[PDB]
Amino acid sequence: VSDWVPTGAVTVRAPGKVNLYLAVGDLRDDGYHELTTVFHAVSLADDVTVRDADVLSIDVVGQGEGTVPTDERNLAWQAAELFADHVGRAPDVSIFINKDIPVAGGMAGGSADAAAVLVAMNELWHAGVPRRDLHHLAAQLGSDVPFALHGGTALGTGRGEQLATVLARNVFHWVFAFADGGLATPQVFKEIDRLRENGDPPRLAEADELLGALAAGDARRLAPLLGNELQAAAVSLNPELRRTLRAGESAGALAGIVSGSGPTCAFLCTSADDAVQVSAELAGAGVCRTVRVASGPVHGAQVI
Ligand SMILES: Nc1ncnc2c1ncn2[C@@H]1O[C@H](COP(=O)(O)OP(=O)(O)OP(=O)(O)O)[C@@H](O)[C@H]1O
Ligand SMILES: Nc1ccn([C@@H]2O[C@H](COP(=O)(O)O)[C@@H](O)[C@H]2O)c(=O)n1
Ligand SMILES: [Cl-]
Repeated sequence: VSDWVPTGAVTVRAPGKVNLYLAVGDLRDDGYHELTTVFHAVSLADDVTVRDADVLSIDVVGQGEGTVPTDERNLAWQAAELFADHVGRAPDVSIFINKDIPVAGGMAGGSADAAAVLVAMNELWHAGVPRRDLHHLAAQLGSDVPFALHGGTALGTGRGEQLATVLARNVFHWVFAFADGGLATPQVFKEIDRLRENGDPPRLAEADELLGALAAGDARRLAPLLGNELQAAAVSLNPELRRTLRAGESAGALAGIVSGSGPTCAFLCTSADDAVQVSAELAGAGVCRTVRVASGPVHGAQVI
């Protein structure tokens, strides 16, 4: 009820994600890695207000306010052009991004932004583009965009774009530790390739047991099953992340893991109150930039 919702605008919330499970396979023909991941959408979201305008524009507040490009480099720019081309219209809209999702943090914030734009423009124009086509467009924009449309909890395969919804039969309570800087996703995938050239480090087991924990609604069962094969790459590049993980664990978290390609650390807690406690101890531990509490699963990109 603090969202920017001027008359004639359409405002869409799209959530950040954490990978509860991320197995990384072979580098494909197309230059991407085959993935098996369980995506999970959390209450740390971006809020995107789109309006008809005389030209395409982007403005950003919140996370990355100084920082995030507002020209063609922005994934929301690309999304606006793509959606407009799909519907046979010029991308004549102003896009305002109120960001809580960290920049370059492994929570797919730009992908949330791009997904929101698709949904917002469809509604703003009453363009009638069905969910399956919005999904195809999202897939063109990037691997994490379709999940940002989809929300909830989901098994991503292929590059991450092919989604099968899974049951997460509870509210799960999270603490996120935002890092001092960011990591470039391509560098983290390159780094896992490099770590596998050097040795044969351990791979995750099948997702079966983790999926069963999720379907049971059981955070304590789930915690030790969480895992992310990019975590070794992210900690290779940012060694300090081990201190962050150790601190959140020692603060009371059931489990900590790097989210995605990092450097955000995610901490699964047993209750809301437990996360209150863990987040406080962690902010005073001197190990990360800033801390958040969040819950999941939440809905995918949705008109507010
Ligand atoms: N709307 C946006 N929000 C944040 N970063 C953006 C956006 N558009 C383009 N970027 C650029 O993309 C990179 C960061 O993207 P993002 O913040 O989505 O990383 P991420 O959240 O780690 O992505 P993923 O976890 O899906 O790989 C930076 O190079 C940044 O300049
Ligand atoms: N499945 C995936 C997803 C992303 N990536 C790496 O991350 C980069 C960004 O991918 P997206 O644009 O799909 O987010 C790719 O160019 C690639 O280097 C990958 O190598 N395998
Ligand atoms: Cl979908």
